Amino acid sequence: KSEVLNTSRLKEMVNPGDVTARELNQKQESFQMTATMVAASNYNFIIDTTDHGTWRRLRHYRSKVKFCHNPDPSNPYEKKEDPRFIHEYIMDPDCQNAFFSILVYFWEKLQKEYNGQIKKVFCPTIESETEAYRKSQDT
Amino acid sequence: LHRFITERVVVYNLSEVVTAYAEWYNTNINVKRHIALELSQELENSVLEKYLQWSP
Repeated sequence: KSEVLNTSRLKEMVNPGDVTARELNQKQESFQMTATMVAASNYNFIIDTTDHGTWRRLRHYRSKVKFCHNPDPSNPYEKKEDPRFIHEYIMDPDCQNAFFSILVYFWEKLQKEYNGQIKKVFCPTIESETEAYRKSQDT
Repeated sequence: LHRFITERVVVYNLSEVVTAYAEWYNTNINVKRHIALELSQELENSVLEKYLQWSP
């Protein structure tokens, strides 16, 4: 179902400061937030606010390709599913090792160029689509 | 959706359609909230889309 963002309980999820919370059966604790966050849904989200403080963060994207059992023509974005990607090809240790190698290589690439900050690589597709998204959700 | 379209559906702001659907669901088929938001897109996924004006 479509999910509504509170515009709260989200600044702590994104701002690189500190945040406190309490666990069952003991006291309250505070800790840094060293996390990379990602979310997805087939239903559009809800952003009630419009202020720059909330829209400075966040990066929206819209996937174009689609997989169906029958690769219907006249649609390059339409292709056929591979059930071997889900039933297997994930628990295979060699695939995981290769993915780890790809990830570490991409980390090194991001380290050497664009300095270390991620708000330096230009992706006009992502900025344009995020601008279009911000034009929507604006009652 | 198709059941209601067949039974009772004969700028298309969709307010009348949304209220008909929500009331219908909350009656003929159980009782529950009917957030719309994308319910317009769901209706435009049905047969009523052909005889529908997407623009308000």
